[PDB]
Amino acid sequence: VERTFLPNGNYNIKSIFSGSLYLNPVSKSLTFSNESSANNQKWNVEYMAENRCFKISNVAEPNKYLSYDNFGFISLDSLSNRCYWFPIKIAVNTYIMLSLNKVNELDYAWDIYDTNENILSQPLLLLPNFDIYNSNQMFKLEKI
Amino acid sequence: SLNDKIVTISCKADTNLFFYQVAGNVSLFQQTRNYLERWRLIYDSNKAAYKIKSMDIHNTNLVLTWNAPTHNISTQQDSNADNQYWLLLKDIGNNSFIIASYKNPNLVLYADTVARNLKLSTLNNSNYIKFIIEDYIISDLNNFTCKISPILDLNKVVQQVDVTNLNVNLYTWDYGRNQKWTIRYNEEKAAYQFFNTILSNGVLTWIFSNGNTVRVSSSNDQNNDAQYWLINPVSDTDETYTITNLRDTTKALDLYGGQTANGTAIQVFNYHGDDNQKWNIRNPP
Amino acid sequence: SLNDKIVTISCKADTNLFFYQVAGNVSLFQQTRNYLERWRLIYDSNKAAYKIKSMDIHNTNLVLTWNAPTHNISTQQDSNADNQYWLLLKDIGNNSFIIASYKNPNLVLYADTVARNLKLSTLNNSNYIKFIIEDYIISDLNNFTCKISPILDLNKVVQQVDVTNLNVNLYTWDYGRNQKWTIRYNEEKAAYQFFNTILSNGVLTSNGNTVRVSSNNDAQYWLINPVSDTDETYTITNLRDTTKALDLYGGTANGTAIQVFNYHGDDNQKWNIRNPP
Ligand SMILES: OC[C@H]1O[C@@H](O[C@@H]2[C@@H](CO)O[C@](O)(CO)[C@H]2O)[C@H](O)[C@@H](O)[C@H]1O
Ligand SMILES: OC[C@H]1O[C@@H](O[C@@H]2[C@@H](CO)O[C@](O)(CO)[C@H]2O)[C@H](O)[C@@H](O)[C@H]1O
Repeated sequence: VERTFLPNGNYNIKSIFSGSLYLNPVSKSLTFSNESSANNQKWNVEYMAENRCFKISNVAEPNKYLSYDNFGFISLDSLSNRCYWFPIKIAVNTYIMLSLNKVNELDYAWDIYDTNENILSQPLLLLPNFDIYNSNQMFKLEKI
Repeated sequence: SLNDKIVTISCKADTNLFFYQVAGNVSLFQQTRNYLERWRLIYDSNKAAYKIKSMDIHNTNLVLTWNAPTHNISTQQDSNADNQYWLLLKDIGNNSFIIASYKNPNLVLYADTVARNLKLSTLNNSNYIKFIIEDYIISDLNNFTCKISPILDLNKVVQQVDVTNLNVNLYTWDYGRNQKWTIRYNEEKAAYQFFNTILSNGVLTWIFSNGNTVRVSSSNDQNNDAQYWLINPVSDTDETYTITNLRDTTKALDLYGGQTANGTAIQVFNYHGDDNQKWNIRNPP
Repeated sequence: SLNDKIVTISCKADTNLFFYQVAGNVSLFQQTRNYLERWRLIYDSNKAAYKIKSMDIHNTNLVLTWNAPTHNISTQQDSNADNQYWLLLKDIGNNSFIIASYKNPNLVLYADTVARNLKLSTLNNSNYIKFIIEDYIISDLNNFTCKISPILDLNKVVQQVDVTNLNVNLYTWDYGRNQKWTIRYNEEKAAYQFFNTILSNGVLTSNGNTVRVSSNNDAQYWLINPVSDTDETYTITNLRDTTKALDLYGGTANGTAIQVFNYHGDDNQKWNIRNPP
């Protein structure tokens, strides 16, 4: 029963900088790594209707959620209001991911730092959002 | 060390663009050598941050403000707000500053060199988030080609006599290159040289081998403190300075006898701060 | 200006904790006054950033490394990589430094004082991202209480004669407070003072050469500079006349004079500065 623009289910998560790099945890950080065809690159995306937001859990550790910590990193953790995400759909499969809650009284979003479009070994951070044009804040959700 | 200093702020990405202010609007603009591009740094020890106050002469209470929640920058009435404070982080080795918002240090000032204005940004390794902060006097005088007139007669100038005769005297402005000087600031020494524009390497010099005599000589020498000068503004004036020598700062560049005739010697003399030791450094018209 | 300087790095959030490294592990640890807390800053002028290299005598090629994408900071073999370069941002308010990764300048070093190690944070206003970087000599000598022994005779030391008597001579080591000196550094004067621990406000310092104690006086400040390939031996030169060096008139026997005398390379002008046992 679809309530919104992005159906419930399992997804791969990519940065627009690379069609071949895939979101997964490495230690306590999140990063984009070579295709593993493993469950830790698979993400369960679930709409929460009361909130109009999304929870995103890892298939390998189904009770851990994409959340954020007090040092500016995206994280994998137990359920809390930090696990709620407000996507903005800007193209086919392309989204900006805002924390539901205002942080430091601004919109904050997933942000991956790049070096001439290279993101290898970068952690996914939570940084301020101002508009829909920041290449570093654009991510693909692919169903599979 | 930076509290209460009046400075220019320009872009590492484009050193010809300066923070420019008028009627609440901040933009990036060519050098003006005037108050539209001057800012007072005001330190708060508790916050450990600075306000950046415009030296606008009409609106006297304007400070660099982050227009949260946008990424825009303006000047607004100072209310001591957290969005009116900034961390001045000096990138050592790069002689440049990253300027972060105290309200939110995740965000720093970013020079849009094509739009010619400022915004807030997350960090990166580009020169677009790096700024050059400089004493406004140094900023104004460094690489400035000027004439130097005594305030007893502003129709006269300090000149080298010609390319081969290096003596320095007072004459009626005749627009010749022998009567123009380009000022350059040396940061290793915190002092200036005056290069006469009729030569490549000629600099205004105290001939400490001949008492008070002043002449132009080559810069081909290793290091001579006599070649270098301190330039200090006289209060209440836009273009008036006292010029003292690096070797011995009690020695001030001086017009002989406060005499205003053609030929009158320009020499150094013990600083008394009388009118004959005050100098107008100006644009050539 | 900082390229190739050997420095200690300590925490503004806790000024008793210093960057410490052993065998690839970086931690926050109390003052050691030794190579384990000493780092060489190496400037790459093209990146406008710095390698921070441990002065470990056993493994000489280790540098501070962010184990991207993790939260962990360690020391690895220098391979000149992006995760081994740091932006040194001096906060002009505080005389502290923020140390940001060249690989990701949004991330800066964060002192976890509870766990006594380093992690990473985005920029904020906390002291946990602020660091004090100081020339290692200054770091070791500042607020250090020491005995001062000549290279000629270790078992003897420089002293104020008595609380009543401000004169200064050479005497055998007896652990008296008149034989001990608290070194304080003055940033403005870029130089040192020696407080004698018998007095509150008496320091080492018009009668030519002789050296005495008293309450501008540029002559009372000094410059300590080390001598190559030693741990604790130094020269001490006077601020009002840098030509001057601390001299042992003779030496070697008791009561021998300690005076001002023009600098020479000789062993009577080299002084061991140690912790009192
Ligand atoms: O070495 C030349 C100096 O001439 C002085 O002018 C004299 C002052 C006395 O100092 O009074 C006069 O007698 C005129 O009333 C001058 O002979 C200048 O004041 C010095 O600046 C200096 O140029
Ligand atoms: O002012 C005392 C000085 O005593 C010197 O020792 C003399 C050297 C010459 O410099 O040679 C002697 O004659 C002994 O062979 C000494 O009289 C010290 O070298 C100086 O450091 C100084 O203490």
